[PDB]
Amino acid sequence: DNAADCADIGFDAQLKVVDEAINQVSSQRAKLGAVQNRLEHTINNLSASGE
Amino acid sequence: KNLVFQIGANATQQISVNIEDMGADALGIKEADGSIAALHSVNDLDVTKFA
Repeated sequence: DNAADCADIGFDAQLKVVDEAINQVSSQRAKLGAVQNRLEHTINNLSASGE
Repeated sequence: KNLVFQIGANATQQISVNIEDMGADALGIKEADGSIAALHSVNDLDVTKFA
């Protein structure tokens, strides 16, 4: 019906949804990996301090 | 029915195309004017009118 202009049915809404969706994926993955950093360095302090 | 193309992997990066010919298309007054300007291509007034 349309591919540019209606802002709901016109390729641009859609591709934007895909874009920011994938960026939500990115952001959360960064959070998870940040947690993994904290847990690695955390086990290091635990293991050596505990030692 | 703009025969657009899509190019960019992002939004709006499209092309516009224009395709208009037909056997009923001839001298572009605005359109098929009358017996002339489209329909000498179709009806070909050279029957005996041209005599």
